Amino acid sequence: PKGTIYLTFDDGPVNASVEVIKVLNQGGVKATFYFNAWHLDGIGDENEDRALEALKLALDSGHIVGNHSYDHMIHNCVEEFGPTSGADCNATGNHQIHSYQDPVRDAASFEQNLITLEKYLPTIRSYPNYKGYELARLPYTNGWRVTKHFQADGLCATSDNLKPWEPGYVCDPANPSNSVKASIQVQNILANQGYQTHGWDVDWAPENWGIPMPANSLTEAVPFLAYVDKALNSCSPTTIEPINSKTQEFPCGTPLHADKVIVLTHDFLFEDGKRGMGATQNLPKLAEFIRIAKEAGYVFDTMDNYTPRWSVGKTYQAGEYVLYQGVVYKAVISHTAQQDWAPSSTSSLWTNADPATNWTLNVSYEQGDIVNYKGKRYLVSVPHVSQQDWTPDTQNTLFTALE
Amino acid sequence: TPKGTIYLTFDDGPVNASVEVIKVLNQGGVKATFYFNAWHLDGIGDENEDRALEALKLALDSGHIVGNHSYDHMIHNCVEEFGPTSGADCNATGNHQIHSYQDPVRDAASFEQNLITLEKYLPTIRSYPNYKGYELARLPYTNGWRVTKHFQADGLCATSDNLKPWEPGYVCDPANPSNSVKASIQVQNILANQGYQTHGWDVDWAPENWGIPMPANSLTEAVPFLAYVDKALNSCSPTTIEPINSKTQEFPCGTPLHADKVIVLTHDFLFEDGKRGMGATQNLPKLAEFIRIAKEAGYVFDTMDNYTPRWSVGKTYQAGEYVLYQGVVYKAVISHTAQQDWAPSSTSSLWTNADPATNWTLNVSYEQGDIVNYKGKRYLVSVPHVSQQDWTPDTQNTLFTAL
Ligand SMILES: CC(=O)N[C@@H]1[C@@H](O)[C@H](O)[C@@H](CO)O[C@@H]1O
Ligand SMILES: CC(=O)N[C@@H]1[C@@H](O)[C@H](O)[C@@H](CO)O[C@@H]1O
Ligand code: NA
Ligand code: NA
Repeated sequence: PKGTIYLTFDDGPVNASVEVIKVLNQGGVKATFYFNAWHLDGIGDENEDRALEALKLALDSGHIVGNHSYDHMIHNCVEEFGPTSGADCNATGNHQIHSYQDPVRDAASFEQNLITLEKYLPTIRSYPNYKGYELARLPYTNGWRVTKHFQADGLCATSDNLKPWEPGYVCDPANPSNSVKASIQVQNILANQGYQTHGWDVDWAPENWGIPMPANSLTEAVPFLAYVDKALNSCSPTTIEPINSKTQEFPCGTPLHADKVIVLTHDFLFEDGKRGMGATQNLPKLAEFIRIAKEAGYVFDTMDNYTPRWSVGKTYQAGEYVLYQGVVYKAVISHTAQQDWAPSSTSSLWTNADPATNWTLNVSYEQGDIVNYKGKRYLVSVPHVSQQDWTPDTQNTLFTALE
Repeated sequence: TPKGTIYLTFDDGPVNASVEVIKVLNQGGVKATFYFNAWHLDGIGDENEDRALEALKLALDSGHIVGNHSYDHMIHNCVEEFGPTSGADCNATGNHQIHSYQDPVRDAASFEQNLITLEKYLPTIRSYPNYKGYELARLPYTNGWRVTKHFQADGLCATSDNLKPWEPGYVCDPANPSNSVKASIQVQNILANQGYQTHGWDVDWAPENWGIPMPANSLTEAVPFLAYVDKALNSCSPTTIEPINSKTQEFPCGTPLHADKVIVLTHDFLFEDGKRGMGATQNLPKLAEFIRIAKEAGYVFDTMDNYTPRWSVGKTYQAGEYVLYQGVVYKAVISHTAQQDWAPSSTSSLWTNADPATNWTLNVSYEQGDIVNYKGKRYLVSVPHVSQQDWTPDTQNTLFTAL
């Protein structure tokens, strides 16, 4: 394959999701849906009476479900959150303003999302493709928590002052908005709960938002495939437009990102409704894109595999990353994986490389890392692999407590 | 070798009384397990609880294990509508044990809300290895157990649909339990599928007389309570315990994991000078003395994270022995000595997953008649076997029979 494409759909489950899923199924591909469960409560200001049906269909069809937060941070778009808050924020269009405030409350939205999903579909944890507690993506934000050495934020994703299209819009990555700072904290809080978060390389969106029925201008399949070709191995998270979609410090050439393109789009762009005739005009674009992308040599995969699963029989080079039972690991020495030699907290063959900050066992800590342990912060003074006896509060030759 | 292992477990914190309890534990040189209800942090649990957050921090900093007792102790099922006054309202009626469990999905959800609230008031809590809020739980009112695949049992008269156990005409039929009890059984199962273990108790350190105006005063004295512990050692107390609503009728008497162990249940608020009596003045000395004389008698104290012994390299295990590893229960396949690189996992040849859960899972030894959930459907295990990736219930209609 010349590459791997990860189709990722945000903001479902809504009525529009149903036909999208069927197009994916007809195309013989799996995708990842980052869901907001407020649609299940009927307060997300979309056609969403089939929300539960859509959730069931995505899961029964084998697509991966991940976590986009319960309400898409709309509680930060309004004064008091309630059943009309989606409509109100849609009225004002202030989604990108003050999007993140209290990072603790905002992170908690991701856990509430789990509660609501498991309320409406009590059997959801019986699905191996339910990944709501492992894979997340922040609203508005092209941010990444993939490995210890693959993390980067969307430094101008959201704003404190005014929406980005306007004269005088200021974006300083070195001194980001309050909303962006808070969102960075949200990322860290999720990573410490074991989440990975992923941004995107290309955004399948209206070419022109100013025309009537803007959804109709979704990029046609042929030129969209052109965008994907251009993104392939080109660190497009740094070059993408608009500015609020950029990942300024994305680690270009990082090994896990090679030969891969993550596509972001939205289920709601594919319905005939308030944004245009998205079903009529866009379902065929999705279908054709899948076909021509395969013709060109691409294969489609899902985000649970973006970090490849540890696999018995495969030989690994030192430095390579795998995902095993939800945890990221990096090979310590080159070897061939065998049944009893899986990654773990005690394996000599692997170290834990989750994108987290809480002190953890079997991590290869580097000079300058800061970890949290029993409510305090510690600076790593000497590189080493962590172990049970070497806790930060008892190893002053390895850690120094910060103020 | 020690006479046995005692597990001190305190329920219904964190409250003011918890602080001095913790200090006594520390002076006694022991660790305990606190099953907390986080509503006290919100100041609506109708206790003296302005120091709730102080008590939580102290418990964790002191190395005690924090487990999950649900957010509101199911008080939402004691009143028509849950709110800031419900704790008080339920204490007025004394109907805690009636209709205690109703909608098991909502009730289970209270355990996850508990995590949100704990991680709200103490945002650093996940940096404590002794925070086990997402791994260890205990149901309100209920001597019920989800420990391993072959160590689970319910409190079949723990809660009632009408009368309380002491009221005339009250009937307990374990063979046809109350609707409240049936709901609680489903709650146990939901939690198990989220990776929780739940544990009941062997002895309950409580008023010897609830009919006086200061019942806390009659808490069993240290010496006779130690006599209760001796009595409970290896004698299947959960079956013989009184009152009837504290029984675990089908507890697996003699099960190896319970050998030479006694779990003590008590409550932080029994050690308070307050509405229940002079608990701090009279009972803190009882606790302190108990610890001292128990140790003198040859007992050692441990916590519930070790009740199922943690896997440790260099230790020898026998076929059928259980360990806990990274929060997951495993059962040894053959006699062997644990090595660094050979840890229990989903692919190990030396171990099988033996979590007390019902969702289909890799590397589990399934018995005939087991019922597993998979992608929203239920399946009877028709052919006992050890599960593997290629033998999913939806593709294996000889091993499994759809229900
Ligand atoms: C112009 C447009 O389609 N905006 C939508 C908004 O309506 C929606 O509530 C939000 C969360 O789903 O996503 C986007 O910001
Ligand atoms: C008699 C007594 O102390 N009952 C308490 C009740 O007051 C409390 O609200 C509940 C939850 O903490 O636990 C017990 O049922
Ligand atoms: Na993870
Ligand atoms: Na567990």
